This record gives sequence, structure tokens and C-alpha cells, in this order.
Amino acid sequence: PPIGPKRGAKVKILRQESYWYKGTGSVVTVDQDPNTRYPVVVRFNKVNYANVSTNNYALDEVEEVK
Amino acid sequence: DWMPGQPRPSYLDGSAPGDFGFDPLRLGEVPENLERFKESELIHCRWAMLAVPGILVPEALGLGNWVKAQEWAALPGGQATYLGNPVPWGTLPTILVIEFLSIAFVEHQRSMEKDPEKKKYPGGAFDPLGYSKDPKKFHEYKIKEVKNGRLALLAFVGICVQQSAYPGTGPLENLATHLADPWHNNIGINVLIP
Amino acid sequence: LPSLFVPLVGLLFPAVAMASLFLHVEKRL
Amino acid sequence: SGLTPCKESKQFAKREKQSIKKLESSLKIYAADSAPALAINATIEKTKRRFDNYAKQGLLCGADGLPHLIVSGDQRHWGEFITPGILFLYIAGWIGWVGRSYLIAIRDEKKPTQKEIIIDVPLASRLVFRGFSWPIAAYRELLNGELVAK
Amino acid sequence: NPSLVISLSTGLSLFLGRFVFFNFQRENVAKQGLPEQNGVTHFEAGDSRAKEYAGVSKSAAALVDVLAWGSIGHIVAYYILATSSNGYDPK
Amino acid sequence: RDLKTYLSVAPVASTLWFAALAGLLIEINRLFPDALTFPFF
Amino acid sequence: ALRLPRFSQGIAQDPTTRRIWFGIATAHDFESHDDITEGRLYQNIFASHFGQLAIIFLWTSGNLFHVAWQGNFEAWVQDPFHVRPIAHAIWDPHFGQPAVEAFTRGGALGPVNIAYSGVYQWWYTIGLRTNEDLYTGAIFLLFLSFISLLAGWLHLQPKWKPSVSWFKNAESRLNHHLSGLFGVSSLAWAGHLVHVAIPGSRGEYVRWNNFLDVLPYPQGLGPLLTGQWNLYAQNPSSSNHLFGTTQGAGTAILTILGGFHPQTQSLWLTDMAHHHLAIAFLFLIGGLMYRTNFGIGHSIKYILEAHIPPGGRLGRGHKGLYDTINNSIHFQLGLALASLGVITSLVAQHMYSLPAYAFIAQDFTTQAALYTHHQYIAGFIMTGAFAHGPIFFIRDYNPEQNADNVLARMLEHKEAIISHLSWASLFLGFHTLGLYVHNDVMLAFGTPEKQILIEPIFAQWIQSAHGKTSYGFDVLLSSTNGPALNAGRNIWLPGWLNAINENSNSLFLTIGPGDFLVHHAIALGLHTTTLILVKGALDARGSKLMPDKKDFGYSFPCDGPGRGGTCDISAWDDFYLAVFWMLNTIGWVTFYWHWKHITLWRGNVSQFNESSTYLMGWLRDYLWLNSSQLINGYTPLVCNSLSVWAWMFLFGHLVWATGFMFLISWRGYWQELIETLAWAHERTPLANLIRWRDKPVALSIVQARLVGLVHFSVGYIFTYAAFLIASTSGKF
Amino acid sequence: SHSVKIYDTCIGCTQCVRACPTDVLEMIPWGGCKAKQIASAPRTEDCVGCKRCESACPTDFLSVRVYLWHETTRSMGLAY
Ligand code: CLA
Ligand code: CLA
Ligand code: CLA
Ligand SMILES: CC1=C(/C=C/C(C)=C/C=C/C(C)=C/C=C/C=C(C)/C=C/C=C(C)/C=C/C2=C(C)CCCC2(C)C)C(C)(C)CCC1
Ligand code: SF4
Ligand SMILES: [Ca+2]
Repeated sequence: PPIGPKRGAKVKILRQESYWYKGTGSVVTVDQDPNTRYPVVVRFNKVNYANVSTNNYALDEVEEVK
Repeated sequence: DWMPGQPRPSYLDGSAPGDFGFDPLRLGEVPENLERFKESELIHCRWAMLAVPGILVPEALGLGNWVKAQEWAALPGGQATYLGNPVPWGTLPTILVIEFLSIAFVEHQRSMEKDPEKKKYPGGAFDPLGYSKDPKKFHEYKIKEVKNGRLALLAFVGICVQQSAYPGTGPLENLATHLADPWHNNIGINVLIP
Repeated sequence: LPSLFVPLVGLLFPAVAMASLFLHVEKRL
Repeated sequence: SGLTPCKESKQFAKREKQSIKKLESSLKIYAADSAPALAINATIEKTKRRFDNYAKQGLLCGADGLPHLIVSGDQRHWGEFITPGILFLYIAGWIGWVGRSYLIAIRDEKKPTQKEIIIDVPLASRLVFRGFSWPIAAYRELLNGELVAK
Repeated sequence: NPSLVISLSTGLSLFLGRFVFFNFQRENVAKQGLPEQNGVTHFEAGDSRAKEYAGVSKSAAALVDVLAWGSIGHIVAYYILATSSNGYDPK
Repeated sequence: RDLKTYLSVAPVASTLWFAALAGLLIEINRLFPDALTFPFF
Repeated sequence: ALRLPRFSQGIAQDPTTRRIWFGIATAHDFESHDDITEGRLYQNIFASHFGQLAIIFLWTSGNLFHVAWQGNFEAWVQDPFHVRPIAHAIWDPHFGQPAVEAFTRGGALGPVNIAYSGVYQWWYTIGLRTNEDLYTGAIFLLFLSFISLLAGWLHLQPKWKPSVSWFKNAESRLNHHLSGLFGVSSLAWAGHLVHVAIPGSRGEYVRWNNFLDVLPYPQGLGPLLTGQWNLYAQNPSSSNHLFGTTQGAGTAILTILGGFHPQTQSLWLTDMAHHHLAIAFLFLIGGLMYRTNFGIGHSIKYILEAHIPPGGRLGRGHKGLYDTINNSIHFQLGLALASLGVITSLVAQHMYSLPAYAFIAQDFTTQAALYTHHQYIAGFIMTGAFAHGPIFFIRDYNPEQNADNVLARMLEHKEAIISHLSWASLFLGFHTLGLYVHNDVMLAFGTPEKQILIEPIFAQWIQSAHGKTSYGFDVLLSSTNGPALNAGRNIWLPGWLNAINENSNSLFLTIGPGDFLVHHAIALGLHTTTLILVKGALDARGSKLMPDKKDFGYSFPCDGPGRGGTCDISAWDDFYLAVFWMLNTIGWVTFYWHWKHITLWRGNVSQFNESSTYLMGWLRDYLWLNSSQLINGYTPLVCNSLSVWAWMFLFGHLVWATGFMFLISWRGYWQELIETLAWAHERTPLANLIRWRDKPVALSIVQARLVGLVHFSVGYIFTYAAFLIASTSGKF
Repeated sequence: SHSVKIYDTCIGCTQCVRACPTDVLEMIPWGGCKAKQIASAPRTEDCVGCKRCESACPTDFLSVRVYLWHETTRSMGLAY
């Protein structure tokens, strides 16, 4: 089947070291490629210290939230 | 529900004796703790059942006050008395030692129990009449005990509170004071101002 | 007048100390 | 309350007396019918009124001769602290509650920061009087007061 | 009051220890166990319990027990001796 | 001009707000000076 | 190794001058040294501890030697009220003729310094009377200082070094420190008092030559073992008693009179002998709680494991917390410093109010000096306590082994702790400053009646509860129908009530609205300094700006200009920030103390009570006013004996401002400057014959903040000390 | 010299390598991301520690880190 969380779905970050740690964001796409350590690119409404609004995460680093 | 329309907490299914599903703080969520509590309520109650009469009856006679009896202890020599007679064992050090030694032993004895402190219903030499022979009958009695025990604890309190404010303590007396003019003599006067 | 221990503490000890530290510090084993 | 009421304090009277003499002294150079004179006489009348009110409102005074405030909660001095305070907390609560009503109205929108640097005055004027009943924030607290995520 | 008071208190205390509170106190000691840093404490430490000195022929009590109860005994007793002569007076 | 209204409500909104507040406070004082307490109850 | 510092290879390979600088500031950080083991760690510390004790014993030995050799003491004993104690002699060839004249005081033969540490009153009270006593005492400490070095050297030898598990035997050490180090020491101190100190205050000299065939008491130890101890309080010293003499002398050795000896204005010697004897009991019995080798006692671990509130509102409570502390020396130092910092302030606040040394209260400069002394020591100790706390979190804290216990939950809700400390600081700051400024405007507009002067009735109510007659109130011990009063009736109360209601002493001084404001300043100082320190501790292991602040250690310069910029983001750096605030806090405390007291000694508590409510008053009537005799130490017309304090006063200002350079200007500027000087030296004839062995570089980023802070602190301490002593001693 | 590490969190943007003033990093083939490349610190002896690399990383958390270590002439940026 398709690999990760749906595209529309919003997720909760589990990185700990991420700026948007216990917060949420929406997934843009999921790299379908195995070997790729961190796919699941996500974007956030608010910018981080480095002025960027998107980052990639591991599969176990995100929880679908509703 | 014994708060009329309030859901009963999960643990209390109303099977316990004296179980009216009252535990706004849920100090009984823990089973180990609650069991301890059931034991304590009874203990506290048993004393209370004893204390009110202890406090109330002598006053009907020459007690004057539960407070008054304690009065001698403060001054040297006491000697204190039970019924107009000093001693035996009149002085405070002797009583203190006798009490501490006699008591500690009895209670600690309790602190050697399993099977729920014999279910806080030991029934050994204690149930000579063996009221507990019948299980159905035994249960009814427990309810009587708890309700009665609770009634007693509540009363003790009032005595202390009443005793407070009215250092001219007269638990039995106050009642009179209430009786005389119940309308202008009530706690109300005590809850407010001169 | 023993108060002539002052220069010793005041100057001699410091000079010796400094020279020694300086040497230990610049040493290359 | 180791103090003495101001009405019956000598030091409190000496201050009113000394102050008026200082202003009256200045009164001398300007002569009578004059602008400064009327200005000084107005300060003198404002001075008398001040001390008069303090005594009138039962404020204790200290050996210094100056009123001191009781904030213990004593009933005779609620005017000193408690009454004005409640007044404050009402206003402070008002401002904060209205300010928080604006951010929530703004939050789900376009560029939310755009209305934080350029105020939506129609929206603000709509929300300002909601602070009048802000202590019914309590009833929001019974449900949606603060976020559960944290 | 005489020196006799010391004896009764110490005697009673000892009595209390040997026949009343004795079973319970041990129960607690077993549960508490000895101190352990990461586990046991004898492992370095040079110093460890003295099993022999601890052991006694009486059916239950040991010398160390004697020391403690006696001490409480003496202390409680001396406590009563002093409060007597103070002749402290309160309202 | 929509836009002019837009220049306004910027931090000019702060000054118009505080100037109004300052005025109100000043008049209150002019009316009720030297108040160390609330004496109406 | 190869060269200094050879506890660190990587720092010795530094070709710059930084190797020397950093070689000195890391000499005691044993854990960061090369090839360090847990064994060598505990052994180095243990040895350092003996070295420290050796210095302490040696230091006091010096004071004793010099007081005996260059100080009067004996002259001071005859006239305590009218003789200035001498610190030591002054031998300075730089001294001009006037300076030698101006400084020869106290009836000395040459120029001398006047002691303000109060060792004279201490040793007189203690029993010491002549110089011979002081010398043998100095010898004894010189001896103790030797056996300290000797013991430190001994346990560094392989056959006497203690194992690490020996150091981790907590219950044994506690059983001995409570029972022996605290108890027996205190017990034996009361012994000195009833043998030497108390009889010495009654004219009879009891030294080593005659303390055997001489009784401390007529009944002589009979009643103690009898049980009738009350006999030792049968005949106390009279109210007309004179210290050092038999006029009014009693026989009692253990009392509880309370209050002060009328002549000396200090606590009764018979009150203090009793005090330490009673202390030694709770300590002696107290040091038998934990388990050793006799089958009785407590397992400290097992207690902590057992203290978990059901309903898990504290999670797993204190489980695993035993090893968390016993394995981490920083956690232990943190606990030690915090506890020690509190009782250091406790000492300060009790020795000015309840003097224990004969004739110490009359010496106002000494009283001012000692109070300020300890409050700064306490302050510094407190920041250190909050420094090793962070260090612990970084170096020793094990997250998995502290899973869900009270320590972990701290980090778990750290944002909540920090934000509220921020609120408390903001609340106190906005209003304390607010009220001060409001009052200054009123004084400016010439209307002091418009001030906001809040009466501190809560604290006034406390003083009343203690028995102070002022304010009225009719509280406990201030009311005739009080169970608390009649209970202590005619024991310690007559002495206490008399002392608390004496208008001379500093026993619970009268407080007013001016006292209200400064206390909130004090409250502000405490909350902010704590806010800084605990924000530092709880963020030591990371934040959102720097998730991995661990891995980088306690002290690092920064994390660069990226992510917005990260200067002063290390836990070491908020320590650095907090010291400023702690200096500000203690400054407010000592300003408060010293102004209240000089006005009291001057008989003018009015000036304090009316000027401490507005800040101009502090500047004008405290600082500007009392600076008069100080800044006139030397003059275009003359020099005084206060000249040294005038010089030090500027010295303090100089060091203070010099530190501003290191704190305001940062490194890149100086590095580029030095490299232009590197060019100069090489291109200068006759000078380039001489080459540097260490490459000249700018001080590092952290080093700058350290050097800057030290200057700021040294200036701070030396400036106020110059003012405190001069303004006081100039007037007395 | 200083210590510089890279993490599989790297996306192969290559910006740090472009940011470095002393040629410490370089890119090497990899298969953990769509760019198929990852940074490397084969010459940490020439690093100065200015962190221009870190200042240029777009990973949520830096994928390139610089741990300032023992100081050498090279790291101290000395022309003398
Ligand atoms: C405790 C340390 C200490 C001591 C004991 C001295 C002592 C002295 N200083 Mg120095 N000084 C010091 C610290 C000290 N100072 C510090 C920290 C500073 C920096 C602020 C100075 C700055 C300073 C200045 C600017 C001057 C002095 C001068 C003097 C002399 C003034 C007395 C005089 O005129 O008699 C006698 C005057 C003489 C010239 C006699 C000369 C002494 C003979 C030549 C000694 C022989 C040389 C000696 C053996 C070599 C040292 C060897 C040793 C390092 C191993 C006196 C010897 C004054 C001075 O020396 O005059 C030129 C002077 O100008 N001092
Ligand atoms: C029981 C007391 C105690 C002990 C044993 C320690 C022990 C330690 N500390 Mg702690 N500390 C303490 C109290 C203590 N501290 C207090 C009270 C504070 C608050 C001021 C601190 C604040 C502190 C910080 C910020 C740090 C430590 C660090 C350390 C560790 C390294 C020490 C070192 O080698 O540097 C050697 C120290 C020196 C060579 C001293 C030079 C600098 C001093 C301050 C200047 C001297 C003052 C000045 C010259 C006075 C003369 C002026 C003149 C005009 C009269 C070591 C474990 C460091 C650490 O965590 O390890 C990485 C660390 O950075 N401490
Ligand atoms: C006198 C100089 C000064 C002042 C006023 C402050 C003030 C403050 N410090 Mg700083 N600090 C200082 C020196 C100073 N510090 C120095 C030299 C250092 C060493 C680097 C530090 C290091 C330091 C640290 C590490 C921290 C602070 C914190 C704070 C805040 C503490 C909370 C508080 O008081 O709330 C009240 C606010 C004030 C007292 C300042 C408000 C000023 C006025 C009254 C505001 C009103 C403006 C008015 C309308 C006029 C407007 C002018 C117009 C042009 C707009 C407060 C803002 C702590 C903090 O951030 O708190 C959470 C914090 O952690 N300080
Ligand atoms: C009886 C009495 C009393 C009492 C009181 C009390 C109860 C007390 C207290 C007290 C207290 C309550 C105190 C406290 C404190 C504290 C502090 C000062 C702190 C600290 C700290 C620190 C510094 C820490 C650190 C750390 C960290 C941060 C991390 C981890 C580790 C550690 C822990 C190290 C009164 C007065 C009422 C009355 C009279 C008598
Ligand atoms: S730090 Fe500066 S030098 Fe070292 S690698 Fe990153 S960029 Fe190159
Ligand atoms: Ca006093």
C-alpha cells in the first residue's frame, strides 16, 4: 500500500530536539523510497530559529493526530 | 447515591457496610488504602461511642466537665479523683506510665494482624455472645455499628467546637442554655458578633 | 627589628617564585 | 495600628501649617490682584482640601506626621487598599480578557501577524465591551479556559 | 527520688523490647535490609558487619539489642528524674 | 481612503489610545486630586 | 603531559598564551583532567580537604600570634569600653612621616591597624586573658596545621588510600558526623565553658596547671548523676554582676535566664554552656539512626524508595534518588553549599540581634563589619550551590535511572517553574520601584503627605507575638491572658521580655513603612537571582534554541551567530549573570542594615524612618552624608588615619570600572589589535632579538567574562568595605 | 583541533561546504536522501570554528555540528 501518513493528515512531532516538538504540522509528501532515512516532509504555520517552515522526519517520529 | 442524584464512585458498589458512596476526594481509589480506612473508621468510631458517654454521664452528676477533670493534672500533686476519693494511683506520672504501658501493648497487639486485621471484626473473645454466629444477622449489626459510630464521631466534634468558644463548657449544659431561650441562643449568635 | 621579614615576603619570595614559575611554565620536556 | 489618627495628630497639623506658610511667603512678592497670586492661592486652597480629606477619611498618621496605610484587611481601611484593588483587578482582567479575545479572533486567519501590527479596529471595538463581563471568564474556565496540549 | 527509678525504666524498656515489640522490630529490619550503594556496600569498603558479636545464646535477644533498649531506658528514666527537681510551675 | 485609514491603526493606534487615556487620567485628577484612598465605598 | 599544565595534554599543545591562563583555572577541576578515574577523584579531593584545613588552622594561628605580639589585648581586658583592639603593626617604607604619626593608635609604640573582626571580644569571652594564653593557642594551631598536611600526605600513599566505596559509605559518615563531629564537639565545648569561660568571668583563672584540683561547682558533679540537675541553676550571676570579677558573681554553670548580661550586653555565659550541652544530646542520640555493622539502624535508600505518595502525584517519588546523590559529588556539594549558605545568613541575622561575645555590641564598626562580611559570603555560597546543581544535571544526571521521580519531574515542568519566578520578579519589580518613584515625585513636588507608606503590620504582629510592647495588638507574649506567656512565665521570659523591650539593643528593632519597601527590594533581589540560577540549571541540558546543550559541557563560549545568535547561552554564563544580581541583592541588604544602625547608634532613627521611603533620601542622607570623613582621609591640607580607607575607596571604584572593559568590549576587537602588535615586535630593530615563547592572543570569550566579573566583584566588595569601616569608625 | 560531525539527518543541500572559509567539509556519495549525498569532515585540522557551516544548515536541527576542542595554531586563526 502507500507508505506513510496520508497527505492531508496532520501529525505530532516526536523528535524532542525539534523546534516544533510537542506541536503539530501537516505532512506535504512522503518519499516512497526505501533506504531513505527520513521522509515525511512536514511544514509548520510558525517559523523556527533558522527561518524555515519545513523539515523531514522518521516514520516513528510522527503521530497522526485529529 | 447518598447525595441524591450524584453518580456513585466506581469502587463503592454499596456492598460494604456503611457504604453510602461518599468520597468526594476519592481517597479510596486505592484498594490497599481503603481497606486501611475501613479499619480506621471503625476504630475511631469505637472510641467515640465510648467517649460521649464518658464525657456526658459524669456531667449529669459531678463531672462538671470533661475539661474540668483534666484540670488537676496541671497543678502539682493532683491528686485527682474518680468519685470524691483521691487515688488510687493519683499522680500524673503514675497514670502516664500506666496508660502508655497498658495501651501501647494492647494496640501494638493489633499491629500483628493479617486477614485484614481479622477483618477489623476480630470476633474472638470479643464476640462472646457470638452475635456474629449468623451471617445475614451479622451484617445488619455492622451497619448499626457504623451508623452509630458515625453518629458518635460527629457528636464528639460538636462537643469540641461547642467546647471552643464556650470555654464555659457545658456540652449537656449548653443544651440547657439553648433550651431556655432557643431563639436568642444558638450557634448563630456564635457565628457572628457581639 | 624583625619587621625586616617584610622585604623578604614583599620582594624576595615573589621574585624567586616568579622566576621559578616562569621556568616551569616554559619548560619543554 | 500603633499610630494615632491623623485628625488628632500634631505632626500632621504642623505639616499643613508649614506648607501653607511657604506658599504664602511667595504670595508677598506678587502683590494682590495678580496671575501668580491667584495661582498660588489656588495651590493653597488645594493644599487645605488635601489635608482636610485625609483627616476626614480616617487615615492614621505616623510619628513622621504622614498618613500610613493599613493593608491587613482591617475593615476600617478597605478604602486604603482592598477597595481600590478590586477595582484594579477588574480593569486588569478587562484589558487582558479583551486582548485574548482579539488573538483568538485573529488566530485562524490568512496572515495572523498582519492584524497584530495593523489593528482590526472594527473587530477591537466589537470586543472591547466584552471585558465588562470578563469575570464570566470563570464559566469558560469550567470548560475551554486553557489549552490541553500543554 | 532514688536511683531505683533508673532500674525500673530500664527494666521495663528491656522487657518491652524482649517480649512486646521484639517480633515487629525485626520484621522491619529484614525489610529495610542493610545499606547498599549500587548494591551491598561490602564490595570495596574494608568494613562489614560483625556476625559473631551479633550472635547470642538466648532464644531471641542479642547484646546489641540490650544496648539500645537499655539506653532508651536510661534516657527515659533520667528524663523523669530531671523533670522532678526542676519544680517547674506553669499557669 | 481605506489606505489612509490603513496608515492609522498602526502604532499610531497606540498613541491615539494612550493620548486619550492620558487625557482621561488627567481630567480625573483635575477633578479628584490628591486621592490616596477610595472614599465612597 | 610534556609541559604545564600536564593534567591536560590537549591544552599543553596550545602554542598561545591561552595554555597558561587555562592551566590555572582548571587545576581543581579534577574530572576534566587526563586519565582521571573515580579512584583518583575521591583521593585528590580528600587530600585537598586536609590541605584546606591546614590553611585554616595556619590562618587562625597567624591572627593569634600577631594579636599577642603586636596587640594590646591585656590593656583591652581592663578597659573594654575605652580601648581599640589592634589588628597588627604597620611597617611600610612608603609611609611618609605624617602617616606614621596619624596611624599609631591604641597606645601602640608605632603605626598599627585597628581590628574590626571582633576576635578580641571573642577570646575575652572565651576565657583568654593574657598573651601567654594566645601564644600557646597559636602553637597548638600551628601543630594542628602540621598534622593536617601530614594526614593529607598519608592518604595519598598506596597503602593508606581509601577505596571509592569507603567514600560512598553514607550511613556510617552521617552516624559519626552527627554523633561525633556535631555532638561530642558541642558537648566538649560546653565543658570548656563551665571549666574556663564561666569561672574566668568570675575572676578565677582556670588553665591547664590547675583544672584538676579545682571544682567548676561546689556540689561538683554529684547532682548531675543523681538526677537533680536543677542545682546547677540555683544561684546565677547577679544583675549587678561585673564581668571578669567576683562582684555579683554567682555559682551556677547551667541556666536559661534569657536576654543579656547588663554590663556586657551579651548573652549569659551560663546560658550558652547550657545551650551546647542540650544541643549535644539531640545530636548524640541523632547520630544513631542509620545502619552500620551492628544489625540496627536505617537504610537511607530504603526510606527514599518507600516515600511514594499513592495516586502517584509525585510519580515514583524518591526512588533511585540515593544513588543519584551518592554517585554525584556535585549534587552533594550543591546540597552542602545551599545548606551552608542559609545558616551563614542565619549567623549574620542572629549575631547582630543576639550578641554572644562580651562588649561586642558597643563596638559598632565590628558589628557592621561582621554582618556585611557574612552576608556576602552567604551570597557567594548561594550562587555556587546553584552552580553545581547545573553541573550535576550535565555531568552526573542519569535520566533513565531517575525515571519519573521528583528530580525528573522538575525538568518535566521546567517552563512552569521559570515563568512563575519571572512573574514574581516582575510583580515585585514593577511595584517596589513604582512606589519608590511615586514617593520621590511627592518629595520633589514638596508634598510628602501624598506618599504611599504601607505599614508592615504583618511583621509588627510577629514582633508583638515575641513580646514587643510597641504597636499594641495584645498578641501572645504581649497579652496578660496568654497560655504561651504563663507557660514560659518566669523562666526565659523575664530576661527575654526585658531585652526585646530595651531601646538600645538590636533585638527586634522597630520597623515602619520605610522598612516595608526595602524588604520588597530584598524580596525582588532573591526572586530574580533564583530565577536566573534555576533557569540556568533546568536549561543546562538543553532548550529549543540549543536542544543539545549537554555534549558541550557546563562552560562554553556560545554556539555561534546562527539561529538568531546564542551568546551567554551556557549554564556557566547565567551563573555569571546571577552573581551581578546577587551582588545587587546583598548590596540592598547591607545598605539597609548599615543605615538603620548608624541612625540608631546616632540616636536619630527619625532620619532613617523619614528618608528611607524615597530613593533620593538613600543617595543624600545615607551615601552622600556618611562619605564626609571618608573622602577627607587625605586632603590638599592634611592626611588622616582614614586615608587608607579613602585610597581603598577609589581603588574599589577603579577595579570595578576596569571590569567594565572586559564585560562591554568583547574579543574580536582585541585579537585584531594584538596581531598588529605581533607585527610591530618582529619589525622593530634591537627588539626582535628577543622572541616570545608563547604566542600572544586575546583572552577567550569565557575568560573575559570571568576576568570582568572578578574585577566587578573585587571593586564592589572593596568599595563598600572602605565606606562601611570609615563612616562607622570615623564616628563610632 | 576542533571536532566536527555529520548526521544522517543531512539532506545533501551542500550549503555548509559552500559556507566554510577553510575547506573542511566536502560531499560524498550516499543513499539516505533524494540528493544522494552527505557531508563529511575529512580535514578538521584546518577548521577554525566560526560555525558558518551550522549557520547554513536547514535541517530542523543541525546535521553538521562543530564541537570546539583543543586549540592549535590553525584553529586559533593565527597569521603569526
Ligand atoms: C612589599 C613590597 C615592597 C617593598 C618592601 C617596597 C620597598 C620600597 N619601595 Mg616599592 N613598590 C612596590 C612594592 C614594594 N616596595 C609595588 C607593588 C609597586 C608598584 C606600585 C612599587 C613602586 C615603587 C616606586 C615607584 C618606588 C618604590 C620605592 C621603594 C623604596 C622606598 C623607601 C625608600 O626610599 O628608601 C631608600 C631608597 C633607595 C633608592 C634605596 C635603594 C634600595 C637598594 C638599592 C636595594 C638594592 C637592590 C635590590 C637588592 C635588588 C632586588 C633583589 C631582589 C629582587 C632579589 C623601598 C625600598 C621608591 C624607590 O625605590 O626609590 C627610587 C620608589 O621610587 N616602590
Ligand atoms: C565548597 C566550596 C567549593 C568547591 C570545592 C568548588 C569546586 C569547584 N568549582 Mg565551584 N563555586 C563555589 C564553591 C566551590 N566550588 C562558590 C561559592 C561559587 C560562587 C562564586 C562557585 C562557582 C563556580 C563556577 C562558575 C565554576 C566552579 C567550578 C568548580 C570546579 C573547578 C574549580 C577550578 O579548578 O577552578 C580554579 C579556580 C581558580 C584558579 C581561582 C581563580 C579565579 C578566582 C575567582 C579569582 C580570585 C579572586 C581575586 C583574585 C581576589 C584577590 C583580589 C585582590 C585585589 C585582593 C571545582 C569542582 C568550575 C566548574 O564547574 O568546572 C568546569 C566552574 O566554572 N565554581
Ligand atoms: C538598574 C538597572 C537594571 C534594571 C532596572 C534591571 C531590571 C530587570 N532585570 Mg536586569 N541586570 C542588570 C541591571 C538591571 N536590571 C545588570 C547590570 C545585569 C548583569 C548582566 C542584569 C542581569 C539580569 C538577568 C539575567 C535577568 C535580569 C532580569 C530583570 C527584570 C527582573 C524582573 C523585574 O524587576 O520586573 C520589573 C521591570 C523593571 C523593574 C524594569 C521596567 C522599567 C520601567 C519601570 C518600565 C516602565 C516604562 C515607562 C512607561 C517609561 C517608558 C519609557 C518610554 C521611552 C517608552 C527587570 C526588567 C530578569 C528577567 O528578565 O525577569 C523575568 C533576568 O532573568 N537582569
Ligand atoms: C519551627 C520554626 C519555624 C520554621 C520554619 C521552617 C519550616 C523553616 C524553614 C525553611 C525552608 C523551607 C528553607 C529552605 C531552603 C532552601 C534553599 C536555599 C534551596 C536550594 C537549593 C539549591 C541551590 C538546589 C540546587 C540543586 C539543583 C538546582 C539541581 C538538583 C541538585 C540540587 C538540589 C543541588 C518558623 C520560622 C515558622 C517559626 C519559628 C520556628
Ligand atoms: S566551522 Fe567554520 S571552519 Fe570548521 S567547518 Fe564549519 S565552517 Fe569550516
Ligand atoms: Ca529592642
